[PDB]
Amino acid sequence: MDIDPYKEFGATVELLSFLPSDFFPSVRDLLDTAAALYRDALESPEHCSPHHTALRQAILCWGDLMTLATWVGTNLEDPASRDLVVSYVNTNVGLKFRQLLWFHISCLTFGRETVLEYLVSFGVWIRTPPAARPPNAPILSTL
Amino acid sequence: MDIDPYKEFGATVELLSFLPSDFFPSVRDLLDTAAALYRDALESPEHCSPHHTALRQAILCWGDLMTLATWVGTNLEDPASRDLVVSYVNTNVGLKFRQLLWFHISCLTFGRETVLEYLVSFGVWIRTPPAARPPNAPILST
Repeated sequence: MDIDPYKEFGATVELLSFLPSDFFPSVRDLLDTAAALYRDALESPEHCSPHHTALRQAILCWGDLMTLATWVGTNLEDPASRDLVVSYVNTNVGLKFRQLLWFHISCLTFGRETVLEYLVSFGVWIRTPPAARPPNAPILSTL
Repeated sequence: MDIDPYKEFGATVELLSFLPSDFFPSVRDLLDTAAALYRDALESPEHCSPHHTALRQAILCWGDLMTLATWVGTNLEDPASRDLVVSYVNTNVGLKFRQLLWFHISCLTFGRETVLEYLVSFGVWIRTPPAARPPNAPILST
């Protein structure tokens, strides 16, 4: 099975990938925001939306990945090995969850169509050579 | 926060962890079942349902844990211990994923409300002294 967590939401991992990694806030800040804005909806007995369903699982999944990453960390004696793992995470699952959390949280905040529009827009912008390609990259906004 | 992944589905962690562990098939069996019965729905662009969405996340989460655990194994252990971290994962959180995968795959196959009454009835069964519980433990079948 090849499942792309974005696809039922109108995007793909490639679409998210156009964005530079430093575009995304830390996982810690994203989780703080999810709490501050959607905690009750997230904890309630209603589906609310497919983003909430998706988000609920991502939040818990990240708790299992940190437990595993902390465990590996304590089981490595060599500080260079630890550093290797942390870099690997940061650049792989860690960025993956930054992207995924940012996406669902932004869809909830701005609306799914607005985020998808922005991602397409940014993807064509970033990929237009410097010469052309206006000075102002696209904006993400409630309007 | 405190999120119970079953609550939007009318269940709780407890309703599940209440059944015996031996009850839940292994992760590998559930994943193969999900592919065999639902691969197309799962890889498709429609939500299909809240169970499909939840099932996709669950499957991708286990895959994230496995990718992380395998990479550590292969690249930071001697070859003979390549599976060390995978094993730690299976032992530490294997059961909790087996319940989650079994619950959505089952609600997809039998319908949620049918799964719920099976869970409720197993708990009622088991909480009855083995004398009015006709060994007919209830089963999820047909």
